[PDB]
Amino acid sequence: GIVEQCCTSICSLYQLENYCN
Amino acid sequence: GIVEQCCTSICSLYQLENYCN
Amino acid sequence: GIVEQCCTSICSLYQLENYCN
Amino acid sequence: GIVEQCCTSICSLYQLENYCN
Amino acid sequence: HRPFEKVVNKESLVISGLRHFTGYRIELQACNQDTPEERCSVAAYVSARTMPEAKADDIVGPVTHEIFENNVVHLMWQEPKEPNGLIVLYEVSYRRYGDEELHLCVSRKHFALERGCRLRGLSPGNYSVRIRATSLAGNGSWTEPTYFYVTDYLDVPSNIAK
Amino acid sequence: HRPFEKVVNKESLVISGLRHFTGYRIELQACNQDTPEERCSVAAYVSARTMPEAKADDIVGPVTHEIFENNVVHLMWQEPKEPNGLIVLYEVSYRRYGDEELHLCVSRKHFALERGCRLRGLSPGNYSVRIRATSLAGNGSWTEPTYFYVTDYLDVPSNIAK
Amino acid sequence: HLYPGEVCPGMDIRNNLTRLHELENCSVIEGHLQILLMFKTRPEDFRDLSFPKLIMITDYLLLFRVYGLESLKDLFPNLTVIRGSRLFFNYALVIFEMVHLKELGLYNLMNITRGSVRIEKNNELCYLATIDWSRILDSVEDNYIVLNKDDNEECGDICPGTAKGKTNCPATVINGQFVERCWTHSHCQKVCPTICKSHGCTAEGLCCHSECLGNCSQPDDPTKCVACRNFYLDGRCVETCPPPYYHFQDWRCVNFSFCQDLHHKCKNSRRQGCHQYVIHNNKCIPECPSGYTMNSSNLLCTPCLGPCPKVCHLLEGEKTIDSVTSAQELRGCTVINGSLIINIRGGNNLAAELEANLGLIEEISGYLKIRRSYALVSLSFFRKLRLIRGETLEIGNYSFYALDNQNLRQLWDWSKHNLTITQGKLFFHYNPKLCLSEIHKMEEVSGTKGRQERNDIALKTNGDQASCENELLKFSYIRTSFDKILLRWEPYWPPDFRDLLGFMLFYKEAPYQNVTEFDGQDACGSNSWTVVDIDPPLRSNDPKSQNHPGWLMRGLKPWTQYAIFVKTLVTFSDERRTYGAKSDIIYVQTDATNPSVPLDPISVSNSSSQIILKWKPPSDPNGNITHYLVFWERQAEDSELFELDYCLKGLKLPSRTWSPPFESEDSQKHNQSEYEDSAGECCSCPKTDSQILKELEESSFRKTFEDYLHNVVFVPRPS
Amino acid sequence: HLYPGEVCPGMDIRNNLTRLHELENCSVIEGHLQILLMFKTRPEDFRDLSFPKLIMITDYLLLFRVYGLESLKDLFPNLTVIRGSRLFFNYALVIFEMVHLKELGLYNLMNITRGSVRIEKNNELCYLATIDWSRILDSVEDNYIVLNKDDNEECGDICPGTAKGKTNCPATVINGQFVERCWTHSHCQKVCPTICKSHGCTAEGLCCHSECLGNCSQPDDPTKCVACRNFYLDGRCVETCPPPYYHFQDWRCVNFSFCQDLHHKCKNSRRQGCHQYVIHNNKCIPECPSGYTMNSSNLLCTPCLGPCPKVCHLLEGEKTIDSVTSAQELRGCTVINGSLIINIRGGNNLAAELEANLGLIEEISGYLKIRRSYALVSLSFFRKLRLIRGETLEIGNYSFYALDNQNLRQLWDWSKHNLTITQGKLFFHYNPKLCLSEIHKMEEVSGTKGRQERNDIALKTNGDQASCENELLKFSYIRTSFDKILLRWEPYWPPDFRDLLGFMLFYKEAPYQNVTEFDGQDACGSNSWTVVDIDPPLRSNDPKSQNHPGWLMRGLKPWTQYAIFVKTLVTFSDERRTYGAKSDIIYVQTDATNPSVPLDPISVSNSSSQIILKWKPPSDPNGNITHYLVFWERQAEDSELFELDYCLKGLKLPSRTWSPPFESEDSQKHNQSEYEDSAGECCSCPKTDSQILKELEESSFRKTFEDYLHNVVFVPRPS
Amino acid sequence: FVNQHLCGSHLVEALYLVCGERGFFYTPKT
Amino acid sequence: FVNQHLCGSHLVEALYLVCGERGFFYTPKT
Amino acid sequence: FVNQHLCGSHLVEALYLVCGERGFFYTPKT
Amino acid sequence: FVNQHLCGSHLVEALYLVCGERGFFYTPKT
Repeated sequence: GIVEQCCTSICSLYQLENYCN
Repeated sequence: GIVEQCCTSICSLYQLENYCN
Repeated sequence: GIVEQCCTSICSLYQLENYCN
Repeated sequence: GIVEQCCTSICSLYQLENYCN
Repeated sequence: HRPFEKVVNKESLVISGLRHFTGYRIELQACNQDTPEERCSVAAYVSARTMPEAKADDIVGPVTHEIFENNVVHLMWQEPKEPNGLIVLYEVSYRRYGDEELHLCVSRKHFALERGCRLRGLSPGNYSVRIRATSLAGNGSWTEPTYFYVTDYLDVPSNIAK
Repeated sequence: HRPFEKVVNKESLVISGLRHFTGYRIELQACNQDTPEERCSVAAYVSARTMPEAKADDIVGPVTHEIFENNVVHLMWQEPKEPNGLIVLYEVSYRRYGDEELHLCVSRKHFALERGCRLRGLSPGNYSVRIRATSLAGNGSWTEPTYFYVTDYLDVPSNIAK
Repeated sequence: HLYPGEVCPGMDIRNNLTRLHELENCSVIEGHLQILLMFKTRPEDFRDLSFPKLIMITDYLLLFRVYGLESLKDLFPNLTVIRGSRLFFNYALVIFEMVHLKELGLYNLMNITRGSVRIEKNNELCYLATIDWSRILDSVEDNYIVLNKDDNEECGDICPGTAKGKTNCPATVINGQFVERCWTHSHCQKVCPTICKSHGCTAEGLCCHSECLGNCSQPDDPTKCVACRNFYLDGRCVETCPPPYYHFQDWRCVNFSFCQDLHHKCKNSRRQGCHQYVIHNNKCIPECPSGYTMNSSNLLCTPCLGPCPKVCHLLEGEKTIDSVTSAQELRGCTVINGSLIINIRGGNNLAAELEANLGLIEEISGYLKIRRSYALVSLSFFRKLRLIRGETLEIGNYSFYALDNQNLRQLWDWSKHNLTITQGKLFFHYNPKLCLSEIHKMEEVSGTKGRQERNDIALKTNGDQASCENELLKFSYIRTSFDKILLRWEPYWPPDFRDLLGFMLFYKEAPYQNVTEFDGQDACGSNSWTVVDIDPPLRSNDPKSQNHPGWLMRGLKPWTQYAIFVKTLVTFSDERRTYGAKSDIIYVQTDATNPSVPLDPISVSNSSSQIILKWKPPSDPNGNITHYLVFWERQAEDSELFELDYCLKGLKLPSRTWSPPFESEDSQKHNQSEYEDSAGECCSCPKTDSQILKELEESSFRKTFEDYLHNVVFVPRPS
Repeated sequence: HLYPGEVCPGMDIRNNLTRLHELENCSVIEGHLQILLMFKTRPEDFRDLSFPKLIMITDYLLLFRVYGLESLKDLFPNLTVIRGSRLFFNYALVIFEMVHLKELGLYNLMNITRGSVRIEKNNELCYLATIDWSRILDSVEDNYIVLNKDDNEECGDICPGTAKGKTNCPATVINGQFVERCWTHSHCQKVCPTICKSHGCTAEGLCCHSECLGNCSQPDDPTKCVACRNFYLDGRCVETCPPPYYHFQDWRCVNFSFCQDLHHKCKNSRRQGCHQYVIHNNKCIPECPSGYTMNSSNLLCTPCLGPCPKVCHLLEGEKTIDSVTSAQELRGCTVINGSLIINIRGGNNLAAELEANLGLIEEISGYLKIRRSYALVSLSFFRKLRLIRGETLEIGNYSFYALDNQNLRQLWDWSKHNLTITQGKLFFHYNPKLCLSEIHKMEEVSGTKGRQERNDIALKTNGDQASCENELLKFSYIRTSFDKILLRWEPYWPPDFRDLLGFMLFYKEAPYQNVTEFDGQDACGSNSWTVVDIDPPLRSNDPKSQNHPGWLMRGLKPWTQYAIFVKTLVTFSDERRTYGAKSDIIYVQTDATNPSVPLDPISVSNSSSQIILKWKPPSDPNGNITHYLVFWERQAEDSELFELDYCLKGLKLPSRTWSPPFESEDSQKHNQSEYEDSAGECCSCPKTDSQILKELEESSFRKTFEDYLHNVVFVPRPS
Repeated sequence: FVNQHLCGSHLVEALYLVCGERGFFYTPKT
Repeated sequence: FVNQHLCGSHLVEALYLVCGERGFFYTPKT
Repeated sequence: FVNQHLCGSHLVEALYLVCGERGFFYTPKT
Repeated sequence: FVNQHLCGSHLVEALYLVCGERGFFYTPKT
């Protein structure tokens, strides 16, 4: 979950590379 | 304290049950 | 002791017999 | 409407920060 | 012994049957309570005098006089009883050289004092008046500024107040 | 500008070199940064009159008169340099044998009009001088209504000047 | 012919607009529709490409953060009304953080069915406070429409006040006066007769067919309307659907072939439906209620053998009920293979739909939990609940981990419920309007107080407001006056009189007896709560008591229904104690006096022998006024007249002549704030604090002294 | 000699006055006596005997439940002081539960050593505004006198002395009125100066030697003393025991033979509860210190090279610590084979004594406990405490249990306070003034904080009315005026900036420039720090906000320093993520200003040309006043004066001393133009007059909606 | 009372009324 | 003893009127 | 204040003290 | 991207500037 992933823990790039172009 | 005790400071009823007659 | 016996309950007479001669 | 904002109603510090350039 | 007048679920009243030119001091109180007995508040004293009209400002009675080679006039006039504000009053004073100046006031105290006020000096000669024109409502008789030769109430170069 | 003054951390200050019992005023401000401007507030305003001195109302220069040939006394002097505020009034009751005895209720303006007071035609016999000058104190040229004996149209010296 | 164009499922688009070319010119949608998150966008491309062939939708419509647009009538000029079936977060219309707009401009709505809206954080958009939802919505309070350029006090009204067609804007009446509503600077609102609009209303203002709705072309026919009420069929709006066609989705009615080919398909490789739609109660629905199953014979929810409950087994590790959508995800079911939570929020009072969706689950495998619901007041929706099993538990092996319900006045009516607990440790804190009485009763009907333990309850909390009670006091005697009130009531003497600390007198005004308990508002002073502490009385336990508790007044107003009650100053201990003692909320009239003249003694006349007067009552009500009285009187002309003349040096005037001109105030320009604070009532009013903590500790000091004394001085000597 | 009596130790006066045959000829005291338990008595029994042979006391004396017994001056006149070697629950003398107690005597007392007296519930007593205790105690903070006939507010107390017969009457004002300091209506009190107060005044001469005390039969004679500060031997007060003699219990010396047989009487075949006295420190004391024991017959203690711990197996498997009595019962114990409990009371500190008593102790075999210690502040007196080992726990495996401590705010500096709470839990509720970070340090030094669990520690408490914090605020710019002031400071963004809701500011006047470093006691407000909040700024710039926070204070007195500081206002946390943050305070002047008006002028003269002008300062003197500008002229000549005061007109009508117009004319514009602006000035308006509860809910609700949106849309795919 | 007091006729009324018919010591300014 | 609760003066009067005037005897404990 | 209205050239001096060195104007009601 | 914790509009804008064009999606196809 984004806010669980990001608004509590830090969301690095590799934590986010799934859904970019 | 029939008058002065109540008009020198705070008063109370237990004061006043005895100034009864 | 004392209050544990009688400041808790309506204790018995025997707890005052305990404080007898 | 700083005047209508604050002389006819309530205002704020930011509310007049904008009328400031 | 005093007026007793009552109002019923209102906030205004118009009392009537009133003398006029009367500033009435009003004691004012009220009672929610009537069955055991009334419990009425203090008297907020308040007053007002009635709206005046052209009712008695003008003079009640006839303005009259006398004529005398005694050099005197016993002047008279009737003053209204319900007076309208400032009573009209006509001051008079003449002058001749050598101890022959004259006078007549209209004022409530002077009327009460000198029975009006009494002229002294009526005889032929040069007799004139200063007239500060005064009438709060106008009248049928003023001092009527001219030069008033001592003949009688005659043509405007003579005594005139009517 | 206006006469100036400053203070050296007092709570009190005075003035002198000033006309006796004469009307001035106050403007006490509060300067806090005097150098770019006298940074002193609006003031706490108040007036003043203190310590009258009847000596000035009394004739600093005595007052003789003119013996007019019409049997009249015209009152002549030169008013003070400090007349003790303002010269107010005299008691000039005059009336007899008719109505021309020349009463004068005299201000600055009236004395300027007349340069004094011009009495009636003289009267050999007793004569009261109840004439008095009036500053705000009230002493003037007063002795009493002491009935001076006119001596064949003369000798009415109101010269005590108390 | 009312919904001619074909229907296309729900979908969203979040990129280039070519995904809007997917349509072969639809009319109405099934399923959710949203379009949001497009930056590289600009209002000119939206001038064209409006889709007016649309008619209606049912599910929620959401728009969010698409950069570049001015208004809506160049998008959806024909989009009738939104139903509510699956709201998003208890809301239907969500136009949120939409930038660049200037006015809404949407005229097709006239009566939205259910749900609510939020149109918020719009730093460009105006023309919403000139739009009336009162005549279109029923849940007109749950809607948060805020933080817009209408809210930030910038925009103006240029809505047509002269009929460009044949109407000025309607003087629609909300917010007090008539609000000269509009959607745009051009369009004006539509008003309709009250009952008639509920089944549509003409362009003129006439009623229409009962199954017509909203806009109607021909008044009083079922086929030339624009909207329907319940269903339709093949051209007309209806109330039913006889066979072979059967109800479907609360807006239409279909064929056996329709439902048939529905169940022949699924999300994936299953040509028999995973949510296979089937017939029952003449409705073509996806799955049966409890007590029914099916063999694939003719598409009817067949009655079954024994029960047939609904194990709505959740793939999650936990479930939240914070929205109605959660309820819909658990509507109709009756059983859990997991746990459950309530997390209601906001001043909404959602228990209605909850009891509509739920109030039918009565089996739980795991654990319950309730939190942080400022508007929640009861669990009355749980009118079926039987069991909270132990298959999983919260921290420390807990099951009913209740907490933080800042307005929960009470739980169910503990008179008709039968229920089970099997495992489970409890947990209760910050329940400031939950009564310890019903809590203990919940322990009694728990079926568990062997496993109940210490530290679970915070008796220092959980009922600190809105006094609950188990004991009572009474005014054994009362005697009063117009300004004073002497009260004498029965005593309380707990297991230790020493624990007593005094009494409170709650007292305050009230115009009628409609007033009620007031304990659980803000516990500070300014609550209309004038209160006072008084010391408790001498005991004289050895004789029979002849000195009851009492108190007497410092101030009152006459003829006042002063509501009054009390409460005891009590010492706390770690004991399942009584609440203490109170008395009921008695309402008491006060005796009589008028010492107050009424204000405004007018002074004027209206004729020569007539007068004119004004009275205005004191703020002292002084009984019910019954009549006034006056003692007027005359003044002869004083020596004020007989001390002057006016033939004199100059002239003066004691003013015999009329001069009450009825002046007024030009200096007293009291502007909109009609209030001042030259002085006041009690500035930083005296209201006690931890300054009384000292006295509490002093009484405890007294207790401890007597305790140590009475302990070591006496001693048993049997042995 | 001065001290001739026979050794007469403690005894209970109870249920029969015949026990004064134990006072057949006595004059000495040891331990205590107990005057109580006489219900069938009256003045005959207390005039049947009166035994004035006494000398003094050491520990205390007692009074309880005996009728009559008018006073003591007849009973025990020769009675000097109490040593306070023991106490009765933090008091050294009792006055309690007496009926028909007219007065007391005790006109022979000069220095009460330790503790205090206790007066209570003797409702027939007065003449106690003539009796100081600081002049009879070397320390007065804990004394406590209450509930007598004086608490009815009568007894004007005509005491003699300088009045009613000169009798060497030292009156001594202490508060604002001298008083004939005495004890009765027919006695007096003895005042000393510090020249000889240490060891006592005497009107016999003027002082005694400085090893006497209290009184002395001869002035300036070191053997004719009456009291001894330090010691005693052979007819004279001294200050040391010469070393063939040895010291026993603060009141004497004896020879080695005396101490050894005063033991060895009990060193025989009968246990009479006696004790193991041994010579040590030149002192015949009860037992051996640590690293000192005695298993021999050399009659002196001797150091075991190993540790000789002062193990003391508790009774009851526990003990409460409630008083200095319970404390002294363990001084000279270090290890506790038991479990202690600390339940202290009263507005009195005791860390001084406990650091003398408990300030050696190192090892509790079981657990600590803390309970409603009101006036306590610290574990400071626990300065050797290391090991609360895991062998005993309260209900729920607790190794530590603290609660209701309304003033605890810091334990230690953690320099090298190396402890181990080896096993077991914690418990913390209603522990407000103690920070959380300190508790976290306690869990750190503890070991496995993993032993902790949910709700083992509170988070809604413990730092409420003030607190330390982790991060600090700072400033960027300030600007000021004479009537207005600006502050603009740094912006703060928590990791979830939504969690923040604004800044909380505080300020005040402060001519005294060392004001509190306090957060704020906003308990129903109730603290005159005029506080107002502020909406937070935007997230406009993503790296760093170009808009700094700000709120403008205004309406302040000119040339007035002002303390100003602020602090966060944050959503109630869920884990130990942040303590908010704060700013320090700044004494800030207010700029100079032109318009202040001086008050109360004067205008009268001593002479005509003279005028005395005098005045006062303003209400706003505006700092350093340079000087007082002045103007005046002959502004006295209007046109209102040459045309007045004719003959029959008024004589002195324009006699205008203090002329009308220049004076400050009356006014009625209370607040119209620029003060109706400031019309939210108010009274009984709280300092927290805002239902932030609703606002907290609104913020949480918005967060819920946005989180729902984003966490739905974010990843509907694995890529 | 709190800062105000039991003077005037409030005093005498409440003084009679605290007992009613027992009687009281009449205390105008005792 | 008494059905009421025995705290304080309660307890003192109780022990009084239960004593029979012989009391509780402290044997020398040390 | 902001609790209630705010008028006069208090506004003017406020804007002067606040804005300062980034330029300020006003709708002159003065 | 910031190595601070991302939330709200900051998160939205940062995420767009991260992925940008033809990267990020709602997928009802799943």
